[PDB]
Amino acid sequence: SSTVDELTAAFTGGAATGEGGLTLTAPEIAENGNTVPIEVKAPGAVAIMLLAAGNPEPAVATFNFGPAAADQRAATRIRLAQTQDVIALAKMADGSVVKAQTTVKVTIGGCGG
Amino acid sequence: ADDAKPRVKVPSSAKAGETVTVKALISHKMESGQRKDADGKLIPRSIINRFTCELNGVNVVDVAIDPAVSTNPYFEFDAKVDAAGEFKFTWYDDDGSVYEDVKPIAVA
Repeated sequence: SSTVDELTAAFTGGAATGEGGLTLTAPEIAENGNTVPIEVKAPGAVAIMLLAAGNPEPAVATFNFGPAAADQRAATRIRLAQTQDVIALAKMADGSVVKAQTTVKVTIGGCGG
Repeated sequence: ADDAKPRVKVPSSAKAGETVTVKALISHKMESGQRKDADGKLIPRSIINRFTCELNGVNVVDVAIDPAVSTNPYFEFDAKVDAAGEFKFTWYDDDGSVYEDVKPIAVA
């Protein structure tokens, strides 16, 4: 029913996310929610999706790794409207999915005035 | 959009089969759709919604981008350089613009 759940379910194709096989790296405290550095890695993933559970529109990015990628690491900077959980979901070539989740405290809210 | 200037940092050569780190940035407001004007009305979204990096025509990464990616979107990822040729970087704007950058890579 929630948007995170709906997005999560579309990604998993109905399977439950496992754990292990993923690293989600985010600051404990993000001073500036307009620009929060995030790194994800998931050896062997065909894709990693990033969700921000407390944002008005939770979807952040989907990283689709192609054949020319040396490994399944991606780093970017994101907006967080407020203190919240950031979720990474990685899907393997066999279609199994793994989840990592972490709390990011935010001082300055992102997403715009 | 105007002044969407790509900046890519990547070695100009590598040993055959070696990993290189790619850093790809472009200047863009990424108007989120959540910002309010002086009157409290929402300012409509207009972002880069997709970024691709190809090495010698084969995909390195393809990123579906949403409004929570920051202003001046930044992507860092790792490419396996098996042979010489070029990286091609493409950013797709909500407004219909397509931004491109091309970077040569040698094998030494």
